[PDB]
Amino acid sequence: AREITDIKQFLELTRRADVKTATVKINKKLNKAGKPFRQTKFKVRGSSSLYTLVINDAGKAKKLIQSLPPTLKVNRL
Amino acid sequence: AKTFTVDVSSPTENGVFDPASYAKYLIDHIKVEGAVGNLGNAVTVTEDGTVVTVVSTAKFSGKYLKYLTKKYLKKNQLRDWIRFVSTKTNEYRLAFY
Amino acid sequence: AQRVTFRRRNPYNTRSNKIKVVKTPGGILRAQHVKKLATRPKCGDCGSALQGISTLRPRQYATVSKTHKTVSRAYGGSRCANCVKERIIRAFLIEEQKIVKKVVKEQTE
Amino acid sequence: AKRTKKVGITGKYGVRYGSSLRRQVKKLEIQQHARYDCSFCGKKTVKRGAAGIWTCSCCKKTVAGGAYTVSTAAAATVRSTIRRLREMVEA
Amino acid sequence: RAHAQSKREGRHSGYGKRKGTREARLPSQVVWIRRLRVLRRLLAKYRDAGKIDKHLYHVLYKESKGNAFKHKRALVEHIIQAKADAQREKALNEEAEARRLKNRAARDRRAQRV
RNA sequence: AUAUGGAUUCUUCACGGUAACGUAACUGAAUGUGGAGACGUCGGCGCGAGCCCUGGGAGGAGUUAUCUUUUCUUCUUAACAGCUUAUCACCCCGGAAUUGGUUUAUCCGGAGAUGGGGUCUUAUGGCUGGAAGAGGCCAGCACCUUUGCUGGCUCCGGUGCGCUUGUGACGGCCCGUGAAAAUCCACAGGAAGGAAUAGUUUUCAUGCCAGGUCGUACUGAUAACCGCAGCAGGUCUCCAAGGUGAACAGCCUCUAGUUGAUAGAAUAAUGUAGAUAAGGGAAGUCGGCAAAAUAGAUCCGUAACUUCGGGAUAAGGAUUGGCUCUAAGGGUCGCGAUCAACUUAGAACUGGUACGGACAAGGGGAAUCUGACUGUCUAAUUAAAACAUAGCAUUGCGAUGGUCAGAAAGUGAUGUUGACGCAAU
RNA sequence: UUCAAAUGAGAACUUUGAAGACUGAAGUGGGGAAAGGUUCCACGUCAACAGCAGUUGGACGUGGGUUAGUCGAUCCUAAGA
Ligand SMILES: [K+]
Ligand SMILES: [Mg+2]
Ligand SMILES: [Mg+2]
Ligand SMILES: [Mg+2]
Ligand SMILES: [Mg+2]
Ligand SMILES: [Mg+2]
Ligand SMILES: [Mg+2]
Ligand SMILES: [Mg+2]
Ligand SMILES: [Mg+2]
Ligand SMILES: [Mg+2]
Ligand SMILES: [Mg+2]
Ligand SMILES: [Mg+2]
Ligand SMILES: [Mg+2]
Ligand SMILES: [Mg+2]
Ligand SMILES: [Mg+2]
Ligand SMILES: [Mg+2]
Ligand SMILES: [Mg+2]
Ligand SMILES: [Mg+2]
Ligand SMILES: [Mg+2]
Ligand SMILES: [Mg+2]
Ligand SMILES: [Mg+2]
Ligand SMILES: [Mg+2]
Ligand SMILES: [Mg+2]
Ligand SMILES: [Mg+2]
Ligand SMILES: [Mg+2]
Ligand SMILES: [Mg+2]
Ligand SMILES: [Mg+2]
Ligand SMILES: [Mg+2]
Ligand SMILES: [Mg+2]
Ligand SMILES: [Mg+2]
Ligand SMILES: [Mg+2]
Ligand SMILES: [Mg+2]
Ligand SMILES: [Mg+2]
Ligand SMILES: [Mg+2]
Ligand SMILES: [Zn+2]
Ligand SMILES: [Zn+2]
Repeated sequence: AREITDIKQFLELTRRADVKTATVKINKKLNKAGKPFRQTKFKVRGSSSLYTLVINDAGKAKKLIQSLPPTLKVNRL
Repeated sequence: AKTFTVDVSSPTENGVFDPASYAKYLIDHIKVEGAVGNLGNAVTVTEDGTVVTVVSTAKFSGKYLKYLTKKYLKKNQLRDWIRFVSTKTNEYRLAFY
Repeated sequence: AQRVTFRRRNPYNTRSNKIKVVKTPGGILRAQHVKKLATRPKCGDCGSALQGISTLRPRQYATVSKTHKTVSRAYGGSRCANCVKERIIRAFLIEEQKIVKKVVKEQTE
Repeated sequence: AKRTKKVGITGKYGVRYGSSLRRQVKKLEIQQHARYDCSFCGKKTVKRGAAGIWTCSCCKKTVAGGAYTVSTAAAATVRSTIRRLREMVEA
Repeated sequence: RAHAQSKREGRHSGYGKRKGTREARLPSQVVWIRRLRVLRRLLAKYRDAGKIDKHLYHVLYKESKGNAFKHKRALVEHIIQAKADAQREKALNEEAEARRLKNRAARDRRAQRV
């Protein structure tokens, strides 16, 4: 398992053409102030590694959810 | 300040319970800095007939509240019919059965 | 307290049967067998541990890139920097003295 | 404070083995555990490994020596004899 | 827990409650390590803050390796006493210098004005 | 097996850093060299992990005549991956006596200390991914079935001569210096192969395929093994909670396990095992056999003799509970603030003068014979003064040899040896 | 060791519940090595065996069960053969 922070590189990973499945996981975290912000993990299943991109902003998370290719088996939750 | 609520509606409407005496017992027996009775401007126990509220600035916990409630129920022979049950964090109720 | 068992059939506390007690995501204590620790590669001239060289078991060095096993200098992951410098100085000075000895021999005859 | 009058390092042996044997052992243990002057780097850092091996903790040079002392009197005499014979051979 | 609290208060520790030797209960080496470490760290703190110079630090380091100091308080009072002694001796030096120079000035003035 | 991407090349086989060295890569045959594999034991010290102890909070349970913000319990995070993280070691600057630095342990420095700034190994720890979706703990539900849900919380700290264990830097010891090989890597070298409508690189990333065979249950012992047996015997090893206490002792308890030994009824003699005893105190007996007495810790005090190391816990005295106090012994931050754990000493008070209250736990002394000591043996009647031992001495032998094997050998042990040795006493 | 229930023709000995105890982490706990070889587990089941008993069993009868590129062997060498 590997973590990725570059959004463009994560998109290339979703387009790598050996990646057939992904999963979008939603967390209910607190960023050290007590209010329950919503974290999103995008995990694309590569052949040898599972790549996880963590976005703490639900807006960018929704943008990436839209930006995922429509051949990916997105697997919400 | 922390708030702890206790829903006593079920035993109250089943008849064998008294929220006023439960609140009075809480006021009488809540300890502050080791000493009982001195809830001076730090612990308030209020009654609404269906919800007892405890608001605390001093050291107080849901565990301590449950301890006191179980003590009250035992003194009044109310256990085996009334359980102190946490429904949400710091929101409890008296399940009656 | 929770007590653990060996996970292999080796029941003896040998050098290859060392274990560490780890806590799992199941909340329970379990032995995990630990490999023997790696020894640092050492200088072939002075025997000191080579700086900048990864320390792995022997066959693990086949699974890592050249950068982990070498140093960018005349003897890399074989000789330490000070030993290499001594080799440079000795080579240069002895070669110069060889020239001096040759000319002294030629001019003493 | 001085802890023992005469046994020194052989106080580890207690009352055993005889005073004469303990004394004989004491002389050679003091010799073999002493630090000696390194003839290469000039420091008092030469200590024994196994018998006859004397290594400097500084400069890492090791020399073959006596069992319990860096240089035996016999070896020094042999060194002088060889020096004399060599000087006669070369001059 | 109650017995532990009582022992913290100091009960159940008399001679009739001890069955191991004093060393077995708490090693003198452990006590010495604690004391010498607090002394060395205080000496380092004083030297780094400039309360003592490195030469007095070295003297006190050798003395602390020797027994020579029962505790941190003993070391601190020793340092304070040394500094106060230096202050008094320097004050006497300055006072004597001033008196000598003033008397010599009076003498020189008298001579050169006679 | 492989094709992209990356990297590299017009200065063909990379750049950066004074350096220690850094990196995503960054040609390298023969041959050579080096490293890893790869190594004792003990002692203290440092660090880590797990455990133990403990605070707050969020749950569940127990006790509640009285008391108890209480007693118990859940609150966890794998291999693997990225970033980061050490002691040691090293580099640059600089040039040190008023010698300084410094460990619990006294080592280090003009062969360059201290100091300032850096580099490195990644044991190890932190954060993140794995991963909360898992596991744990709860609550509200439905329930002729498969049983299904629905939610909530799974958080934040502290402490240490603690236990177990890993590890580091050291130190002690030896007439003892404490495997080997497979295997893997690196370096030296420079054979060879190499670029411009292009060459080079599967030690960089990603991608594709395959990984056979045999074992794998269970016991591992007061019933799975051996002992004729379901035998009180024997049989190698890992983990290891709380209290008391020096303690892996004894005693009690938690987790787990067991409650299995043919039973019932009586309580004669004689037994076996366990105890007690007035007065006397070894008069018993071959003989104090057996038993008793002593016993922990603190303080005091300690003879002859001696190989000066011991004898020694010699001998011989005193004290010890509980409670309420007093004093001293630390960390961190900027004298003050804050945090923290035990050990020691003393005092008053107190009691049927008890108090190492059970448990646990030396009897001592004056001498003679004997063997120096530690050690070893008659498994199953002898543990000794016997044997061994270090020490001492004698003997043979210089290898075409001494001593000793073999039926013989173009055969062996000593001998991977060499008189400071081997062999025989 | 005890009480009760269940099962059974039959219960001191089986099962469940209750209680009282013990091992007391150098275990009467949890795993293994050698050895054993199916004793493991289920169902049925008591003539023999478990030096009383037996409805129970390591017994009897019938079946089920041991899944590996990563744990071992396999490979290396050791004394040696
Ligand atoms: K490197
Ligand atoms: Mg590296
Ligand atoms: Mg101790
Ligand atoms: Mg000491
Ligand atoms: Mg580059
Ligand atoms: Mg320096
Ligand atoms: Mg151990
Ligand atoms: Mg198994
Ligand atoms: Mg098993
Ligand atoms: Mg067992
Ligand atoms: Mg048998
Ligand atoms: Mg204790
Ligand atoms: Mg009597
Ligand atoms: Mg009497
Ligand atoms: Mg008498
Ligand atoms: Mg008589
Ligand atoms: Mg008689
Ligand atoms: Mg007689
Ligand atoms: Mg006797
Ligand atoms: Mg005495
Ligand atoms: Mg005596
Ligand atoms: Mg003897
Ligand atoms: Mg016998
Ligand atoms: Mg005998
Ligand atoms: Mg003899
Ligand atoms: Mg039962
Ligand atoms: Mg017992
Ligand atoms: Mg017990
Ligand atoms: Mg069975
Ligand atoms: Mg029978
Ligand atoms: Mg029968
Ligand atoms: Mg039947
Ligand atoms: Mg069968
Ligand atoms: Mg393997
Ligand atoms: Zn070197
Ligand atoms: Zn030297």
